[PDB]
Amino acid sequence: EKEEAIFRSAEMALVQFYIPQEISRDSAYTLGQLGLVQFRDLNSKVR
Amino acid sequence: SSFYTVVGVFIVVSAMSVLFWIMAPKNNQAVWRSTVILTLAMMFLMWAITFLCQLHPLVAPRRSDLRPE
Amino acid sequence: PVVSTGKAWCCTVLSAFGVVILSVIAHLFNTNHESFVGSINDPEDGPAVAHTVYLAALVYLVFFVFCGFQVYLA
Repeated sequence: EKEEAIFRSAEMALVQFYIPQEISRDSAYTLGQLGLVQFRDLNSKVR
Repeated sequence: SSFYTVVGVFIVVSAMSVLFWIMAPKNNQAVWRSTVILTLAMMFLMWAITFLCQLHPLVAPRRSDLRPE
Repeated sequence: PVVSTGKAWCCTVLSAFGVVILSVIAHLFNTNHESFVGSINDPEDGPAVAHTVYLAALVYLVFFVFCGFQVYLA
């Protein structure tokens, strides 16, 4: 089922998360305990 | 002798390489299929370059000391 | 004893490769081989110089069993 990705690269996908504030501090641990999401910076050009 | 020795060994190794493309295991499939086939190629090419240049040599050894026994 | 961590292993490995290599060198001096005895500037007597290499193989075997027990203390 799971591909090999040693001849070429693995196939990626961009995923959008709508997270409520009351479970925002909770779901961050769930996405940290599984280490397979690379977040990208949406608040660029903000000091 | 026989330059056709190299061609015969080439036919045997190129038959054993195509036979392993359809016999490699499914789990680490591209690692078996590229390590095993491409080491037969380089192991063949080094033997073929070493077996040639001794097929029809231009230079003979001398060995000036060589005890007569 | 000795330091027995960096000084016993450094002698047991050297003595383990001292028995194996000198034995086959003495064997290839025992039978005439044309690579060990084949030159006019080369040892002549043949299997007489196998004796003085075989004794060094035995000396390295003595060092091997003497330093192999000194790591067996722990």
